Amino acid sequence: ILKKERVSWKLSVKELSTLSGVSQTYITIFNLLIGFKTHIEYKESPFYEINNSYLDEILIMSNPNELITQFNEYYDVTIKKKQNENSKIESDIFSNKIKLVKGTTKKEVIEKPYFDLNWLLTQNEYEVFFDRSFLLDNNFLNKKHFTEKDMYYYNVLNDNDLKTIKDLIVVFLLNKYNYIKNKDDFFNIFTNSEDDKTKRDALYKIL
Amino acid sequence: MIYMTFGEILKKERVSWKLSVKELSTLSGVSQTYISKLENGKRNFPSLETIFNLLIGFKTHIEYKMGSESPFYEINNSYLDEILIMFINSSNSTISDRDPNELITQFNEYYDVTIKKKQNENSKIESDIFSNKIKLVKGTTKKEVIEKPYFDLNWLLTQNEYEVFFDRSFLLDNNFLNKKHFTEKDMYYYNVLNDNDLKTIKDLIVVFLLNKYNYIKNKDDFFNIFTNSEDDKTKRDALYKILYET
Amino acid sequence: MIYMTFGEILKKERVSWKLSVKELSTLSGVSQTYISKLENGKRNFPSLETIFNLLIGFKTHIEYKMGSESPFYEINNSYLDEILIMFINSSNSTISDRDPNELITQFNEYYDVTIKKKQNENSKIESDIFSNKIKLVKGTTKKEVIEKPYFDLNWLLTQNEYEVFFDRSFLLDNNFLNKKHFTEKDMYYYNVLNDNDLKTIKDLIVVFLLNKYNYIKNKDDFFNIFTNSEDDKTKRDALYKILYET
Amino acid sequence: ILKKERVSWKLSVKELSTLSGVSQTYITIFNLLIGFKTHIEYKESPFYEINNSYLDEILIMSNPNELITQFNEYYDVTIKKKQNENSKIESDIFSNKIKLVKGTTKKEVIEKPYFDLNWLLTQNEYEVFFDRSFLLDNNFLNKKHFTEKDMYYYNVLNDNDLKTIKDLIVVFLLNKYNYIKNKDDFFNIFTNSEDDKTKRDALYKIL
Amino acid sequence: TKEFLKIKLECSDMYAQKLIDEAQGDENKLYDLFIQKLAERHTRPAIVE
Amino acid sequence: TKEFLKIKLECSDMYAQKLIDEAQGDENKLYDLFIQKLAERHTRPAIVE
Amino acid sequence: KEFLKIKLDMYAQKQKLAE
Amino acid sequence: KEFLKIKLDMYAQKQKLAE
Repeated sequence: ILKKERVSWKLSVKELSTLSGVSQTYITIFNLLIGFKTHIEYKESPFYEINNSYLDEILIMSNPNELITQFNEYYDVTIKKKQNENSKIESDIFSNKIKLVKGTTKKEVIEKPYFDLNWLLTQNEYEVFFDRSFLLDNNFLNKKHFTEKDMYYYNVLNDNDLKTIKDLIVVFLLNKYNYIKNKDDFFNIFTNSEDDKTKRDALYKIL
Repeated sequence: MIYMTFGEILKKERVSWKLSVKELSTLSGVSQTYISKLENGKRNFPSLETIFNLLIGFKTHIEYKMGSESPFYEINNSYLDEILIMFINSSNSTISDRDPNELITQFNEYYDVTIKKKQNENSKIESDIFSNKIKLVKGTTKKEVIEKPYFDLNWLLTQNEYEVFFDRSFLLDNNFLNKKHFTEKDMYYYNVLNDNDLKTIKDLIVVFLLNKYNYIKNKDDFFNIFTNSEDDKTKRDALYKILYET
Repeated sequence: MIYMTFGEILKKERVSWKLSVKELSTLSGVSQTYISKLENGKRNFPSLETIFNLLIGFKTHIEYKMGSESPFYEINNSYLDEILIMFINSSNSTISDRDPNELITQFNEYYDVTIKKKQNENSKIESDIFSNKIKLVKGTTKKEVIEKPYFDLNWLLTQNEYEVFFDRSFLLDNNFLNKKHFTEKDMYYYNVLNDNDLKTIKDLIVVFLLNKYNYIKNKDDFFNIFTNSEDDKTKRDALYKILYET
Repeated sequence: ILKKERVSWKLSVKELSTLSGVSQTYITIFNLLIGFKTHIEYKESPFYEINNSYLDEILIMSNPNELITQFNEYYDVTIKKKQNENSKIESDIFSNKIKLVKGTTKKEVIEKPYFDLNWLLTQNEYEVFFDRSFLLDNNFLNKKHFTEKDMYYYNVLNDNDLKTIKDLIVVFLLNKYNYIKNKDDFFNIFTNSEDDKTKRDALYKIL
Repeated sequence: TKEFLKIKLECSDMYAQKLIDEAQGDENKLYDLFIQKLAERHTRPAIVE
Repeated sequence: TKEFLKIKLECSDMYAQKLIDEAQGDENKLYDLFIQKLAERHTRPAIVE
Repeated sequence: KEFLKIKLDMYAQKQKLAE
Repeated sequence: KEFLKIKLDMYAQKQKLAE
């Protein structure tokens, strides 16, 4: 159990099983620490300066530069080992055909990119529902005779609405962040083995 | 004169509405393979039930396009009746009794017993329907029960279980490019929407939807009323109460 | 029985629609002072023109509330006629000819010659109207020509001439509170919307409006047609072409 | 004329007349420099560090700490002199009953706060128009007989729309920036003579 | 009946009567008309903060 | 006439005919009906970037 | 005074609520 | 090479386009 920071960050036995190791058997050691590295990072100029140093303390944490240059080596092995397992499905990861669990780079690829908002709005294969709290019939009051589509699926968003929603969302996103014209180039310029400062000045130009 | 065969009329109407074979297959009880054949003439003029299945396919597509509202509900009927008359007075037609009004009345009978059955089967997965645990094919009533509600724009924006992606395009969620150091699989997934953004979006949607469309306080009472077999006039009277408080 | 005076009926109808005196004054040709008096009884039963002005006031307010659409256009008329009949059969009424159908027909005549005049005067400041260079009183047609279009939500969001404020509440446009030094009159005006924000807002509005309401390619042709005196049936036929391309 | 940076920032003879001095007579000297101090600032951690230093060069700029501590004194006089003229209309400036010209603290107070977006949407006195490009009638197709309101003012936004617009705008603003509950306290805590670092740690608490 | 039309639609009693008197007899016609205007008035109040 | 209904409303010719045949004679009734469905189809394409 | 460990062992052990 | 004076005498003389 050691210094139980699992609870001090609010985690569980089915959460750390997915993150790293555990395997539905809470009580190898090197591996489990990874399941809290990106967690501080998800949950900048002055931050990352003291984010590493926060988990560096725990490295020390019965039952220095000792582990600062020994465990930190194991990081660079297992991230490039899985990144070579990620290069074997890179098309799935660009198309977004993947179940990325919240603050969790544990994955499982799927036939259609279900969890892409911009896919769901901009696709003509399947009906898109909303809450059962909205009557989206529009000509409801002029329907003296109801079909099965009326009865069970009065909650379906129509094309005119699906397009209005998508255009609100991107009008919004365009205000806060910046657009990436070269979708594939930007993705491939970062998914490579090259150093953080290498592509730093390269990506900026694209923008 | 030269009069078209059943197959030639099926194709004429099918392509008029810009339907593919799969599209009409999925709309009707008829297989992709048998439709094509009936249009060629490799299989012989069909049973009155397949003519009825096919017309149901058309019905649950002209209603999707033109609308099932009061004026167009009738116009949709008179049209389906007209298409029905045509298949009956086809060049290669094998139907003995060529009475319009009977065959119309048969077709309406066949839809009523059909929808009663299609209601009764929907009532067996009632929960899965209402909870939106259904894959539903655009422009059709053809449903497939699924694990979750993946095709519910609200359920996606709601859950924090999985990370919700946006097209890799307006995908610069790292508004703070002050970071000179880049994280483990941070540049891999730089599209994901943060719980702030994902609920800034839900807000914008509902504010919009609240303006256009009626809100339903009794999600469950509304659904129970709508879905149950009951005189449409009794039904709509009952639904109007729920909505507008009457 | 005890039957109400004209003044007592004027008040009854005026308060039924939750109108103040100023509100009915502004809607009618009648002064704030003379209305009050007519309701008291300090001035005597009035001329048929003031009864007509007052009813115009009601007309251009029941239309604002109930709507001037096809069913309610008639119901609005039968109501105004009924109110007209009442003022005529008042206890202190001095009207000789107590013929319903004449007095109705007079009132309609009086509105037609009135609107012709109100059109002809609008045609003199035509440009000022169309360019939205008008102060317009909520729930009324009462217009005041102004320097600019200040009451055009689009014109405000458009111009970069003046800084556009938001209520001092969601007013933290300095998203970057990294600044340890504060500028000359920067904390005074920390509400102003930046040209990015002000046109992020225009976008959101038009995307919404485009979804609900018809867009007009020929802003000028539409306006010219609508505003000109012409048989309403000829007019609406002409307007429908412009909009929907017919 | 000297080093004509008027043109290098794209200004004019009717723009500098309003900003400072000029008086429709382009060719006292100390005063006009003010009409370019806030201009670099409108058009942060690393910026203000080198914004001042940019106009400090121009102080030097024929026909040191010489003017760094002499002209910079004239700044603190004329800004507290007008700030005592601004305290005489502070109610107008909080209510937003003021014509603040773009990147220009030249003012003129007005009877109703016309240039407040949130006022225009949330006021029941005057009709609010939009472009002449939108037919906002809704029951237009069911109007066989047209009124004057129909004909000349088919472009009026109705209450249901004015409220939807306001709620989109604030749902948006709530995402980017933070809300100030104490509207009057926040305004008065900054409109005072006290030093920039004084209220720096005081305002943060409010948030 | 009349008083429900008054409150819901926000008209007068005299106007509520004229509203009934036209499409009179037909309860369903009067009802449909009622419900039509009642759907126009939307939930414009949204969850503001 | 028929071919304009076809293209605009996006129906078939047979369906365009049945659309005319009901409310037939009354050009204005058929016209009103036409324009009604034509206003439903909104400018959903907006100025995206 | 543990005014950060409840507002946001490790992190406590050493613009977070400005978001 | 005057690649800032056109992208954004004084300022030229000495996250601006990241907005």
